Amino acid sequence: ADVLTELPGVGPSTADKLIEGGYLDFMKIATATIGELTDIEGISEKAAAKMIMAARDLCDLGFKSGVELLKQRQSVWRLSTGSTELDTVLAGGIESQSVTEFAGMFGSGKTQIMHQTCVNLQMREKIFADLEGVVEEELEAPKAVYIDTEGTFRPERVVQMAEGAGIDGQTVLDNTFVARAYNSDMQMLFAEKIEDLIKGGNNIKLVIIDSLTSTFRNEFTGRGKLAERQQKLGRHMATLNKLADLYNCIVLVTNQVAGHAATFRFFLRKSKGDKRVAKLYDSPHLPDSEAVFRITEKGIQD
Ligand SMILES: Nc1ncnc2c1ncn2[C@@H]1O[C@H](COP(=O)(O)OP(=O)(O)NP(=O)(O)O)[C@@H](O)[C@H]1O
Ligand SMILES: [Mg+2]
Ligand SMILES: [Mg+2]
Repeated sequence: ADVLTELPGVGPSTADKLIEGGYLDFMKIATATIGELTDIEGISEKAAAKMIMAARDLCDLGFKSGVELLKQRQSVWRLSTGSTELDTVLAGGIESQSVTEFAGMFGSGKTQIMHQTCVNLQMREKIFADLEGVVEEELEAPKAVYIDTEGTFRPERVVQMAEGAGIDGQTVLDNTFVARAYNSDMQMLFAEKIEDLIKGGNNIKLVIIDSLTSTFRNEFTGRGKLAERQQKLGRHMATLNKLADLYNCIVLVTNQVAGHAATFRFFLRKSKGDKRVAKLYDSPHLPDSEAVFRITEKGIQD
């Protein structure tokens, strides 16, 4: 919560050094390590360790039980994919505070789904949030971040899907940030820079990395230095998982295939005609199931 001066032991000066260093929220200080904190101007370990321990207090990061376990879960909001069967398989839609992956072969529809989610994010009938754990002012003016890795982002497809949904295409475009990444370094940097958008008043609620693995697969072709690949990709994933937890946003990624973390995993396959099949083969509380949907001029439906 923006007002760092409330942090016992933290004055206006210290606080200044903080907001600069990237800490503007209590949670980010509470979940920080003495290292990443002392790496700032004049912040000693005693001062670093103390505020850190104090931020945890403010946020009440302790042991929870009984009904309190159900409260933490109500903070997770979901987004509709546009498909009824798909949302039912996700028990609502795509979850915030998690990374969900859509893997599949060429033309299976991974990119189409990413575009649709930017459109649905701008319609509150598409957003399913529990009011007991998500105050609507937190969902106000939601913005998306689309890190394009192959250059497949299509402004016209979003406008078309927006028409199909019954809203203004230009509106979706105004509330969507697109960053073209030409390599793994750029992909990773863009993801670390999302914190800057939020510091700039932008309520980033949807982060898309399309695709998550093509650059890594391009820069580490030799299956000898396959360990350096997993290490770099491993850091990228922790950054993504952390920003989904900290800013209560959903993280969406695509993967082309013919291993890395992610809480929900789907296999997408072409079927007859405009039909498609999405199979959930991995999640912590949902069973493996399949969903049939279509891709059309309107976008994703059924
Ligand atoms: N405007 C549109 N109207 C109807 N169908 C469309 C439209 N745009 C794209 N499609 C369909 O979407 C399919 C391709 O979707 P796409 O999301 O790009 O696949 P993909 O998973 O991203 N594969 P890849 O690009 O190799 O990573 C096409 O082959 C079209 O049939
Ligand atoms: Mg999470
Ligand atoms: Mg694609």
